[PDB]
Amino acid sequence: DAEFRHDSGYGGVVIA
Amino acid sequence: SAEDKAAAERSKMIDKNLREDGEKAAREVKLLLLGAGESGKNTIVKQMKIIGIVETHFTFKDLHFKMFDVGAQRSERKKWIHCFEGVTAIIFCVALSAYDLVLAEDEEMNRMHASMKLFDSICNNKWFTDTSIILFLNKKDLFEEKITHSPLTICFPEYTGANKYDEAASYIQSKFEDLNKRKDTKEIYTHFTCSTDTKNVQFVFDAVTDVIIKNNLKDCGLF
Amino acid sequence: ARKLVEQLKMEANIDRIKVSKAAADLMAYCEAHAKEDPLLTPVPASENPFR
Amino acid sequence: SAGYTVLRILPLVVLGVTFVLGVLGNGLVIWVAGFRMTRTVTTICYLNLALADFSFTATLPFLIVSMAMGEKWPFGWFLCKLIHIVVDINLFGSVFLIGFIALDRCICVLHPVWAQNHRTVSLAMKVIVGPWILALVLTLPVFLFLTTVTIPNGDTYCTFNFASWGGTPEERLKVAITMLTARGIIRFVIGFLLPMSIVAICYGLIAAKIHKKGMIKSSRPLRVLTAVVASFFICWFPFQLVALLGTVWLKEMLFYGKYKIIDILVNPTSSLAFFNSCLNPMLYVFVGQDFRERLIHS
Amino acid sequence: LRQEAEQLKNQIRDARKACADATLSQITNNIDPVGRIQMRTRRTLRGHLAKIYAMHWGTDSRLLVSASQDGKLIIWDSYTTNKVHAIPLRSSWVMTCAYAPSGNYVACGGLDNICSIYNLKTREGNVRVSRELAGHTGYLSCCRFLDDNQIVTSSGDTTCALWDIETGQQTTTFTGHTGDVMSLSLAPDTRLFVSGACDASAKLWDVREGMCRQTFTGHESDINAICFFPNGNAFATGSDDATCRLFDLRADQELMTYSHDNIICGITSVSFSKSGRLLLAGYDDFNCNVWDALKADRAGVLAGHDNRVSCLGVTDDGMAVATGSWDSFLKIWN
Repeated sequence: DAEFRHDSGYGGVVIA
Repeated sequence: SAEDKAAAERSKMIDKNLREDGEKAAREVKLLLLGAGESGKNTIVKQMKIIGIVETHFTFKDLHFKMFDVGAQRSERKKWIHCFEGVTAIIFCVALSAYDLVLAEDEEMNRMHASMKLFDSICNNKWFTDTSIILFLNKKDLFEEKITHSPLTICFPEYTGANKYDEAASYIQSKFEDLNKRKDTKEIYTHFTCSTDTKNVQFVFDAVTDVIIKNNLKDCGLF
Repeated sequence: ARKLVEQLKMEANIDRIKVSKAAADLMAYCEAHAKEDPLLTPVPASENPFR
Repeated sequence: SAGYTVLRILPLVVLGVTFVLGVLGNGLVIWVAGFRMTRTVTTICYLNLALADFSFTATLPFLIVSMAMGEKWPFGWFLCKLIHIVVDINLFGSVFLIGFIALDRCICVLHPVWAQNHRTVSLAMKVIVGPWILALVLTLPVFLFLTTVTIPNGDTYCTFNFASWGGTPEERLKVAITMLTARGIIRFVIGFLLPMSIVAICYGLIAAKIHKKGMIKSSRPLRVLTAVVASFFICWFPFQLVALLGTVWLKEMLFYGKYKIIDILVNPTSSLAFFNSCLNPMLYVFVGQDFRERLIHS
Repeated sequence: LRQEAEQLKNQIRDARKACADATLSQITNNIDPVGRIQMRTRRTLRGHLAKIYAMHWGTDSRLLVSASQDGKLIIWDSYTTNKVHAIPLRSSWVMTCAYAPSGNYVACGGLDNICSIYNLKTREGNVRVSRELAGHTGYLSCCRFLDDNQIVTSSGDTTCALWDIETGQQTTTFTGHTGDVMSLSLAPDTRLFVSGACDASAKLWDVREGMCRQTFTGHESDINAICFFPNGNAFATGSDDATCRLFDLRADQELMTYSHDNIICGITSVSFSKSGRLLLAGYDDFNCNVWDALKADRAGVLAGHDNRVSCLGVTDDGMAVATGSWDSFLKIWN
């Protein structure tokens, strides 16, 4: 469906 | 060049009509009929006629059917039997009462034995490997009255006995499915012709519906 | 069988030439028209309408 | 630890074999169905699914080299944008084609008359353009919101950034929370709940009707159906569950990082989902006898 | 009576041995083999949705008509791969189709026992059937146009008939075949034609005289194809015994045979090139085998058909050969 991308506007924690 | 492009639109418009008419051809199922010698093939057509070879079109339960009769073709079957490839099913008509009869063309060859020989050819041929047969047994009412007067042992010497309507029909049937070598690939839908309307066409509709499911599963990949 | 025999008489009363003379005529036509056969010799692309 | 390093290397090799088998299988399926086969509704759906899988797999080595060194993107902003949009579009495309193939099979089995009368090539195109439109609608957040940012330490990661949209750090963080929650719930519902409910119901009714009508000559159809449903479940459900857990724990992860297991668990689940996208034509197209005959004839 | 007919047949067979001084292959060994020819599919005609049974090339070498089981008679512009006309048919079961030498008429027939002629030069702009030939009790296997007014049709009732377009019924009826007639071929002078039937025998007929001038018995299986030599002196017969036989009119004897051990499938269509040196014969191996007429050596292969090839035609000038198969595809080879 959608690749998991996690971040904020500027820190976030994600995994490609 | 205007001339080359002028005919380009003609081909595109013709292509649109070809696929639209081709979809209508695939919109309807095709059924082939075999058998002759007053086997009841003509009777099946009249009761299923809701609306050269005989071609008629009728619609039952929002399903469009095609009826083909090849009794007029007196030539060899194998020359034109490959033309009827892709038919949904084959409606084979067998006269139950024809067991105690003799063919006019040959006295040694039985009328019903020729039906099985004709039935065997349409199943063992390579052009109908996956085409199911909707076997139809006709004249069951006339067969019932004559089974008491005349026995089945004349047609089949290797008959156990008990010449009743129920036992003979099972033995008469069992010869036909055993004639089909490709049991797994194709299925024989056997029914007895009934005088009541909406009954015989229902069996054809039910058998065609089962074949359509089987054909769809084969294309999908389940089968 | 009257029709069968009458047709056979007409077929019998024909001139059948030797195979060697007949074979030479078939071979002569092939040689005389070999240059005019686009299938026997590769036709040039410019002359060929099919690209 | 030793297990953690293996748990990190495993997605790399899984994605490499996914790339290889996807390229080969999708290429063969496209070559046979698109050019060497007559157009058919089932053939059309298979071709669209294979095209989506191939387009996803073509850009998959970019994901491999990104996950090789921890989400870092050696390439530019536009190329990362294109790769991510392609991956997202093709993933929703594969999921929606799976769901629509299930729906089409259910329609053909339950209502053979309607399928014979109405399922045509033109109608197939008219109803197959829809899933792609839905994929674009669900991907448009990648179209606008996704950007590329560079960490001051030197590393660069192209992920979501809301400096321009928010305009202030507080508004940007609020917009991040809102959009991430919306995207997570949308993915879980439309991307997972909608097809899984469709796939289970469609294939459930097919098995129910086949068993009721006694068409089970061999265990092959039931085995194929069970394999399809089980593979789709055991592959997509882990990744979707991990994404949903990360979405519902959005504040905890962003502000305090209470749940760190999702951070190391997304990669194996993503690799499993991509392996499912790879294997979809293997049991959706190769199972057909006619396709095998055409392939061996080619 | 019966003994005389049997004795006459032996007398004809004895005359064959007298004329058989030397085979063609021994005589033609001196000429250089043509060799291997690389033929590619120049154009692919993809407009049919059912198997194709017959096709005919035009005199202008650009328009060809193809008959398929979908019920549509399509005239193809081979130069630009375009469809000039699409003709719906009353019966979708058609075995043969013909194209008039002038190009204004196209005829097809099949299991409907009716040979329908359609005019392509209608003033209104829509193609409609002009005449419907009725009187055949067997399936129409082959039909060829002698001219805009005379057409000969081969039927499945072991009988071949010559029809008149304006008159509406058969003018001359040709009888003598034991098996069902399957193929027809018209000589360039149009005066004579040959027919191949199911009795493993192909015989020559006269348009004017209306009886069998010569009968050839060299096949051992069902003959399905026939075609005259470009000069009209000889013709080739394709049967189901995987062999093609060349018969000479002026010799009344099988000149030579086209046989290969590897192929065991029958021939569905056959014709000749412009010079007649190159023989092209369809087969059931999903491909066309191209033979050398003189030496019976393979010169090329026209593989590329997903299904069995049933029709094959070489245009009058021999520019290209078109093969139609059961995969609803027509390939232009050159």
